[PDB]
Amino acid sequence: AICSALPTIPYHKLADLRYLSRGASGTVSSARHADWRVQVAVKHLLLDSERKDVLREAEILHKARFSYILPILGICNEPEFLGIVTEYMPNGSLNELLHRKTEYPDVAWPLRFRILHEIALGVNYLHNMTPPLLHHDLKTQNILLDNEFHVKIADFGLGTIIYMPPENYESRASIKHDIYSYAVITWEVLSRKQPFEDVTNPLQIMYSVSQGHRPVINEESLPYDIPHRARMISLIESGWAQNPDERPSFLKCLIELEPVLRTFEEITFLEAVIQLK
Amino acid sequence: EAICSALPTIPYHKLADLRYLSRGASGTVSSARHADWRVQVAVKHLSERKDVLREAEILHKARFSYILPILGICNEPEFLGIVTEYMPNGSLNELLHRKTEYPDVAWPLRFRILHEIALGVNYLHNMTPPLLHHDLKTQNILLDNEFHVKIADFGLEGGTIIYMPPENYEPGQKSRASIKHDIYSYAVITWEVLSRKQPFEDVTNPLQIMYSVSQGHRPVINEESLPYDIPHRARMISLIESGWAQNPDERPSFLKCLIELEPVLRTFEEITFLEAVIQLK
Ligand SMILES: CC(C)(C)S(=O)(=O)c1ccc2nccc(Nc3[nH]nc4ccc(F)cc34)c2c1
Ligand SMILES: CC(C)(C)S(=O)(=O)c1ccc2nccc(Nc3[nH]nc4ccc(F)cc34)c2c1
Repeated sequence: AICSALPTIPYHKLADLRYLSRGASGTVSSARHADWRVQVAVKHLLLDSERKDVLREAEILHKARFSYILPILGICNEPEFLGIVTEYMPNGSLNELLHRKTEYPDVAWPLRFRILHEIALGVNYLHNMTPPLLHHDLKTQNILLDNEFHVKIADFGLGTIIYMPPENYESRASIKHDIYSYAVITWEVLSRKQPFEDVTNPLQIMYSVSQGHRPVINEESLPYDIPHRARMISLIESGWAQNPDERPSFLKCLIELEPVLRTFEEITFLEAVIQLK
Repeated sequence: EAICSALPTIPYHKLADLRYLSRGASGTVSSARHADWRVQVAVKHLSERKDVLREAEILHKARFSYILPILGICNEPEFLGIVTEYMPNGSLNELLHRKTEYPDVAWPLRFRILHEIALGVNYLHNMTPPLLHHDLKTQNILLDNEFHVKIADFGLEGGTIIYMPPENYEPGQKSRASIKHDIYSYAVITWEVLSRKQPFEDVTNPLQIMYSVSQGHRPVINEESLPYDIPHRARMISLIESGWAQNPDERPSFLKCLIELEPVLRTFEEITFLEAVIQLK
């Protein structure tokens, strides 16, 4: 019986508003809060219904507060400006980390596994809310990284189709969507390759997928020296199975990952991160 | 007008591996793991019922980057308790005073910690209505996996007196509403952080301390406790001295302290923070 209101932030309290990116849900800018003295992120798109969406997103971030979910700091709601304010993630997205190879030549295994564990922890948290909250748009672009490269998931429960399960083409009630996305992401994290790299059309991907084809698993995509290779391959293969019923819950997924994570000393995570600086 | 988040209720039986950590004024604290969420957690437990409920409500309302995150509440016939994220690195107190376990504590880490305590307390003060700590000490500044600060036990056997401003020695409606209590505590903490020494180490009589403190005395700001090599020494000593001023109206706000601290922090390269943590492992 304990409630908490989301702070309202006066637009005039946000200084140095610089453009970061624009996307389907709005434009994201970095700023600083004049009173709290911290860097923040601001998201802004006004139609009669376009308002109910921004407010629903903010309500979602506020209810889904957890260690691996992007923390919301407050709603900026005035007659002039309408925006969401959250912590600022200084390390970008998992997509950048995996694919900017000149900037990041080495991403050590312990850090890759910690990221995979945290993405699962975050999604598992969502699924355990009452009522259950489904992500449905999980991708490397919205898995964000904080100052120590810990995961904060964003843009859930509200572009690219490589993370979308086949049954989702021709559904909104499916609890086996997220795990599908997760299998692809896992493949992507362990290989640092773009899923279906030889495809010149999104439709060609969607076609292959509907026919049961998946990102390639072989020695070139996943070298034999990858720690716990066999176990990860099983997890990936069951996660993206054509038949949703054969896909594991996140509970099962976490239970499989726990013994893998225990094999890594806490200092190896710190060393992996400092290597990136 | 506003959007509302309900604090989750956590069944006690959902907590596995419950182990004892410590017994504090407000209750027993234990570590555990949540069976469904698969994360480690801390659990605080003991009609002295609406006291637990109030602490929970406060933690829930004061959610912020430098405040201990609450995950849910345990409210059952048998058991009452609060559940929060587990802090793997203890308290600031153990960091400063366990010199064997922690031979070095690099300046950049010390300054980030000071900067974070300030951001935390400042945030409380800026809520509406302003929320005041009044028992800020090194024992309840908690440290996360990468030594970032999370402040606990605000707005709520007796403890230490060294962080208490003289005027509060005999409490009333005047001092319980004082918006200059926390800054005094912060000043002492700032001194304790920069020196790794117990304030009033010489005096081993807590009551004697209270007299000395009432007379104007503060911890020893000499060369012996605060070496000349301390980064931005002059600027820090100035911050401390004005923070623990015998007169409440001569004490600065936290927003004021932050604005001075900002330039100091910018002088340390990011890499040094990570280097400080690896050295502590
Ligand atoms: C993604 C990128 C790395 C290309 S970015 O440079 O655009 C970037 C960087 C840093 C961020 N830090 C925090 C939050 C970001 N975005 C958001 N996703 N969902 C949001 C909902 C509300 C909100 F206020 C911000 C939201 C960030 C975006
Ligand atoms: C202090 C120590 C380092 C000697 S400890 O070993 O007791 C310790 C270790 C780790 C912790 N992690 C988190 C929170 C702790 N304590 C708490 N303060 N306020 C709380 C309110 C609710 C709650 F659930 C826990 C709370 C911790 C305490």
